[PDB]
Amino acid sequence: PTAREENVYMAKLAEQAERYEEMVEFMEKVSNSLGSEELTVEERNLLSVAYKNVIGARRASWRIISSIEQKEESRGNEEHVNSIREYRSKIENELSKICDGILKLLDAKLIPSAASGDSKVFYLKMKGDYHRYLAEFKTGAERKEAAESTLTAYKAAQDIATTELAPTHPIRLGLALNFSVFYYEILNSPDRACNLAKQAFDEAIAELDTLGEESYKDSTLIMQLLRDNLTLWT
Amino acid sequence: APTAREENVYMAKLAEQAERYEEMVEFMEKVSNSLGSEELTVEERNLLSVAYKNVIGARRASWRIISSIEQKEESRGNEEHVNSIREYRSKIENELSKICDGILKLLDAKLIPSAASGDSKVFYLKMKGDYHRYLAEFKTGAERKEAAESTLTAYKAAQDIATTELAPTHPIRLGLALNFSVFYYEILNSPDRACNLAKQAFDEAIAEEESYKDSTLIMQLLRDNLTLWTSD
Amino acid sequence: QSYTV
Amino acid sequence: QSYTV
Ligand SMILES: COC[C@@H]1O[C@H](O[C@@H]2C3=C(C(C)C)CC[C@]3(C)/C=C3\[C@@H](CC[C@]3(O)COC)[C@@H](C)[C@H]2O)[C@H](O)[C@H]2O[C@H]3O[C@@]12O[C@]3(C)CCOC=O
Ligand SMILES: COC[C@@H]1O[C@H](O[C@@H]2C3=C(C(C)C)CC[C@]3(C)/C=C3\[C@@H](CC[C@]3(O)COC)[C@@H](C)[C@H]2O)[C@H](O)[C@H]2O[C@H]3O[C@@]12O[C@]3(C)CCOC=O
Ligand SMILES: [Cl-]
Repeated sequence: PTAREENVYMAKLAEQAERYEEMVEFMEKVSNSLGSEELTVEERNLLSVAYKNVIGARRASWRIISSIEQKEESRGNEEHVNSIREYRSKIENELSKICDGILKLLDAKLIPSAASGDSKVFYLKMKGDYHRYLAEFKTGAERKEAAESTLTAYKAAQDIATTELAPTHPIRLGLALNFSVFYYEILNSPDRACNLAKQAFDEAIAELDTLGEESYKDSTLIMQLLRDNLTLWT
Repeated sequence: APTAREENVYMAKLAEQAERYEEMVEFMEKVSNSLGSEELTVEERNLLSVAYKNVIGARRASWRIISSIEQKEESRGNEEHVNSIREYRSKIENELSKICDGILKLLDAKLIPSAASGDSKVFYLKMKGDYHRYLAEFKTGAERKEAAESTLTAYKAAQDIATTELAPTHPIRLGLALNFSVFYYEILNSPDRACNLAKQAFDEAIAEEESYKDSTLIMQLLRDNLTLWTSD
Repeated sequence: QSYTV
Repeated sequence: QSYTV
């Protein structure tokens, strides 16, 4: 069987069972307990999924709790607000911890060992994403640093993608999607956002006839997501 | 300023919105295990019931999936995969066992003994049947026989009180009718009994404001069950 | 499986 | 609220 293989099998089982904390642990075991090889395409994917699911449940809790705090602040109900805030801290504690897990692995192994430009772009996107989720709830200097750290990882990842990866490449298309959302949501810049999405979109469109059956599903899907953000924003 | 009871109840509503059901259980346990003689308000018991339902409901879902996967790997001949699944299935089963224990313990010690009206009597009794039913779904050997038996006893007891005590429209009477008829179907493996219990309780409330929404919903679950059942 | 409430 | 991947 091998040590790296059934951990992978276990991570697939945990995915099916919708038990994402366990999924992460399995992919961790896989990840640092290799050496200096890269993660395989399927391992990369399973990692980013495992973390996205764990973090998203908390993102969703934080939004709903953060919205109730605000409505209870209008009503003048000051005690509810104290209780809610304290809960909100608990969820924020979890968020900082989760982000720290992935950001630690990315800086220590994953970014330093990516050899193909595909992979450099992949892990630099991930790093961008996790800082972006710190910038969603941190405030003041903590926010300012998360936002700065985000901009540079996306900037780096952009500078490589435009010059080495096809315009239709799903990982290139993914960077542009999140990068545009980062501007819209973090930096309150609708127009930078619109134009960055639109350009990425049109550039993919002009290369369409040469798009592999291998990347077809994912590319067409990220192309629709770029269109939907545009439509909602516009 | 809100009491401790008031507060834990509130913390529980936040946890429900945030979809953090383990925490919602703990806060609702706090409200219960700070009482003495007092029985819970309708609101509170509805909350405990929702709290536990979602916590177990996620393990039961995980369980079915993992079951389907070893069974598919049992026949692919895949031997090492089957064992890993097996050991994972057990880990899901420990959680299941521990969760049911939480709510059975509190039901036998507090909630059942201090239920005065025929309202509360039928409720914790439904609850007891429910959680022995979840045990039955996964236990084997002696443990299985025991739980399915405890399932019948509790369900049958609550039945009397329901028929003699509560309107056949009432949400609680109808819920019991639904769950009971499912027990006969899935565990007792007898279609006809599931169909008789379900057919009658529908027909009875076909005869009889605060309850409209809840009732018509459980009335619809009955038809949805009978029609599915009849067709298979 | 089958509907319960 | 925006779509990401
Ligand atoms: C989720 O891990 C499994 C895998 O990821 C690959 O997909 C990558 C991908 C997603 C796609 C559905 C767009 C979303 C998560 C994932 C792993 C992430 C990324 C995308 C592109 C941007 C990125 O985000 C990179 O971020 C660092 C790539 C790597 C996809 O090919 C596979 O090609 C998909 O084919 C199936 O299997 C994949 O997703 C699916 C199960 C099919 C999608 O279902 C219907 O189309
Ligand atoms: C807040 O706890 C859930 C609550 O349960 C109460 O209703 C009881 C109930 C259910 C009905 C929606 C069918 C399902 C969960 C609950 C609490 C449980 C049960 C039902 C029927 C039997 C039982 O199951 C109890 O098992 C011991 C009764 C107690 C309902 O009145 C409320 O009347 C519902 O109206 C709103 O609030 C309730 O659900 C809603 C918010 C109304 C919207 O319904 C959904 O579409
Ligand atoms: Cl968040």
